[PDB]
Amino acid sequence: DLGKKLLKAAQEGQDDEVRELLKAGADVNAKDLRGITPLHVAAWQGHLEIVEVLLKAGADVNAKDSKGETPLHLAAFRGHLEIVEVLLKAGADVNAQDQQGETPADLAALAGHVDIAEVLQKAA
Amino acid sequence: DPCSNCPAGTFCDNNRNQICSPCPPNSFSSAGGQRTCDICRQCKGVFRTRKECSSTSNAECDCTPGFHCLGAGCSMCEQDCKQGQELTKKGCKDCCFGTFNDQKRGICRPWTNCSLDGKSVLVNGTKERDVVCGP
Ligand SMILES: *[C@@H]1O[C@H](CO)[C@@H](O)[C@H](O[C@H]2O[C@@H](C)[C@@H](O)[C@@H](O)[C@@H]2O)[C@H]1NC(C)=O
Repeated sequence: DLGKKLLKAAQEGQDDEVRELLKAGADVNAKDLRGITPLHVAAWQGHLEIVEVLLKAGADVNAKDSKGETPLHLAAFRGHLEIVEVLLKAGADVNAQDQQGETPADLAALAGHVDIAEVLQKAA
Repeated sequence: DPCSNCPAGTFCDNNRNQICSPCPPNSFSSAGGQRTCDICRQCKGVFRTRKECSSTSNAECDCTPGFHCLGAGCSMCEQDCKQGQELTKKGCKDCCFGTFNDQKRGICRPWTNCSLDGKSVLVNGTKERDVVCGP
């Protein structure tokens, strides 16, 4: 129930509600049925503030969803350059594939984020 | 509570006064109540798009002529060989003497031993086709 509340907190973008729920001993790596962690959700919706605090509370940076997508894949696809950069600094797997064998660099290119794709291509 | 109400073709989103948003281009949600939209399979060159991606359903794909799908949902493509060939690492090699392949994919298999069932070779085999057993 604390895990479910933390996913919603991360999704909605409620910085203080995440901090409280983490400090109340919520699982920072709480998957749903689709294998989606708080970090995936925060990465998907561009909540840098929350991405930083989840990582600082020991989030798995290379957590895979049910279809093999990582927080870097989501950040890359959704055009969130600063979150992409922060995840890389936190040791994100830059050449990681999903089920369909596509890197974050591929997803960045797919969504027409060449700027971000270039950042990911320079880093290994 | 506010995400359960989200349909397919859509993801849960409470940042900007909307309850749910539509799946962005080249992504889809096949269930409702999804926190994130899954990414569309892309298919060009060797891969040919059979079903196009929708907001609510993934693209499906086959391989272009001269190739064939391998693995669930055509994960990767493999080169077709001729009949009476198999695909070695060196490439499309013809079948050895006592062995045949009636398909344009897979390994050479040995001819049927008619003796096993008691029968006799009615028609001889070849690289292209198996023995026909008789009496
Ligand atoms: C399979 O190949 C043989 C030559 O490579 C050929 O001689 C066989 O046919 C003949 O066999 C002899 C013993 C005789 O039965 C004759 O009537 C056949 O034509 C061939 N086997 C068959 C069944 O065609």
